[PDB]
Amino acid sequence: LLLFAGWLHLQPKFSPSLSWFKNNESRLNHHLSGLFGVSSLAWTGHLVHVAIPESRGTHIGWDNFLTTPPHPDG
Amino acid sequence: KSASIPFMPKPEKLDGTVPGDVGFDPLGFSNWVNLDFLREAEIKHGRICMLAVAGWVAVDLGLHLPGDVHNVGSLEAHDTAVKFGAMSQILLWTSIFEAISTVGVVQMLNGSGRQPGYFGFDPLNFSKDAASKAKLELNEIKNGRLAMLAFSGIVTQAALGNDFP
Amino acid sequence: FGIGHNMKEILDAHRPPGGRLGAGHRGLFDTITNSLHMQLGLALASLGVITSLTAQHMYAISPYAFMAKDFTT
Amino acid sequence: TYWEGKAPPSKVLGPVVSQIPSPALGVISLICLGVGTYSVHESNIFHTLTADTINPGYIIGSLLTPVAWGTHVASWIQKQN
Amino acid sequence: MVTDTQVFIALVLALISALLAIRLGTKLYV
Amino acid sequence: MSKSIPFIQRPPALTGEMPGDVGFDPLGMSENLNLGYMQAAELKHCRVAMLAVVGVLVTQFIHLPADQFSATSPLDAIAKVPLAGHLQIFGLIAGLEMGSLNRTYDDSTDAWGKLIQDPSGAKQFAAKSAADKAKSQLQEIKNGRLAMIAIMGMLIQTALFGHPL
Ligand code: CLA
Ligand code: CLA
Repeated sequence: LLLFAGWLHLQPKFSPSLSWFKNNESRLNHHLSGLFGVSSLAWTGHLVHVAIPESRGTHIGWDNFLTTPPHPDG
Repeated sequence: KSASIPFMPKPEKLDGTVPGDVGFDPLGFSNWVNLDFLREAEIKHGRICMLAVAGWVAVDLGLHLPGDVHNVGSLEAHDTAVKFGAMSQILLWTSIFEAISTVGVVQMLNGSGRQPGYFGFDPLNFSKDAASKAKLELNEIKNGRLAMLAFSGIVTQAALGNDFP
Repeated sequence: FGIGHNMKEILDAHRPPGGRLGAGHRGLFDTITNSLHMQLGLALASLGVITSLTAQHMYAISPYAFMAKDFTT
Repeated sequence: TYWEGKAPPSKVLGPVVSQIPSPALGVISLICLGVGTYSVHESNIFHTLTADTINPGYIIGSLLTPVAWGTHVASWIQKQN
Repeated sequence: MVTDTQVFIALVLALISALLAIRLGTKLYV
Repeated sequence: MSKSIPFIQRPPALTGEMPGDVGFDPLGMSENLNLGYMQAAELKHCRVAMLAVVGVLVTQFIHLPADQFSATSPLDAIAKVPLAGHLQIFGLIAGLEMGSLNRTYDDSTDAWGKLIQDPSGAKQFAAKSAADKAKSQLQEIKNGRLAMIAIMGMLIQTALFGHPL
């Protein structure tokens, strides 16, 4: 997917304009809240849903992670 | 020079053109913030409080349907509606509307020119039909202010017993 | 969206009145945004500090189960 | 917003703060500092913080201290002129 | 315990990715 | 402006040439995204979603004679059909998409010219008048934009509450 995206963003109609690259404010906002924060939120979600139950002997996987809440109170 | 408080000079930024103007800015809040933002906040608070007062009275007197009927007094309604999920739904929809209103108000304060507390919501066209919508706008603001005070009261009164008046 | 900080103003505004920093940070916004080498160097330096920090902290504060007994790793 | 002299222009404070007179900012900063210090002292200094002692009010008050510093700087900037 | 089918489909997806890499590089255009 | 949202300025980038345009973009994404590709993607989503809705609704009452085709809910159905059939349909769709590839990423053609066209349907559209062309295009866009939310709600309801109803 990333290789395809790299090819795609070299097409004339998809190549981002120069002003887009130098949009410092939006880049910082997204790469802080999105790339760092949401990513960390997703990782802690993984730890709560998968890592911790797996460490406590409970098998959580894609086939059963939607019906077994990580905490009994939920 | 102010109609409400004659000790203070006529507050700046309150030209009198705005409906409901009684020149009441004793702490000079209007000078601090862009006036249209404050007007939108006032109108939104007033509308929400009108709805809240009507809901409080109606719930205290009448109840919708089973489950909703069991809870009775509005004090123990936030909890119950949380339990059976109504609060989540209304939160979701109000959040969607508010999120769109974010860009709506961002357009304002930037020169878009949207009237404070203005949307396209006039299905019956009361103000659209009437050239003199000033009466309607003033009435909305005043009844909303009364609703704000009344809801504040009702809540702080029922939180201390006092049964129902 | 109206709300937020504009970084050029921040950089231009931080010039102590004592004058010990001269013109302060005036003109740094343009140099950083227009120069890829400066921001590349900043990113490389921060990444190097973080790599050193990971090296220093993983050994002292073991994050992985049963590591610190696999000495070679 | 580059400024020389001894006091920055009010526009550095932003659209809202720049319009607030100095005494208002001073009183607000004093209130904020008092509340923040009192909150930070009540929990974790005068009382040990536990799992079941997390008061949201004290957290907000503690966060209010940097607001107090910012408001006191803004009050000085407004005072110089 | 990965079966031969798993290895084969991994190889197929790797071949697709390799072709995409070929095309991307070609498009970087020397 | 912005017929769809009365209180937001009409998004600058978009203009009526695109069928289904009502100036809805509140986030101003239209100024950053290739609108031709976005229109093509939206149209493909519309057609896929409409087919999915009709399929789930028809399947909800009758099925093919085979027992393993007798699954009642969409999710149980995907779980029950053997892998061979899924691979077969996927291969058909993959062939169609690979055929579509070269035409999709052009820029001298409209969205309807990008997605593969049924020769009978394309000929019928070409024989149609320009006004009727636009009318039919708008019809398709709107019916499909309803069908997308329809299918999303359908699948979410099936997953959460058992049956898609
Ligand atoms: C939420 C939205 C979002 C997201 C997710 C991203 C994400 C990304 N952007 Mg994009 N970008 C955005 C919005 C976003 N951007 C916007 C709005 C703009 C317009 C201004 C741009 C403009 C832009 C440009 C111009 C470029 C990117 C690039 C990148 C990539 C940076 C390289 C990388 O792999 O990250 C690294 C990701 C991390 C999570 C690492 C975090 C760093 C810390 C130090 C690591 C620590 C992690 C942990 C503690 C270590 C343990 C892990 C270990 C056990 C494995 C990344 C995929 C660059 C790129 O490579 O393009 C493909 C690039 O050139 N972006
Ligand atoms: C992170 C690694 C990396 C990346 C992203 C790039 C990226 C780039 N390089 Mg640089 N380069 C690198 C490493 C890298 N290079 C190294 C290590 C060297 C040697 C020191 C060079 C030397 C170099 C030169 C001399 C030039 C570039 C050029 C380029 C550009 C396009 C080249 C291209 O793909 O054309 C198309 C190439 C291909 C499509 C070939 C792809 C290779 C395929 C995937 C190999 C697959 C074989 C497979 C493993 C076989 C297994 C079979 C098995 C079953 C037996 C692009 C900017 C050119 C450029 O743009 O200059 C401005 C250029 O002139 N590079």
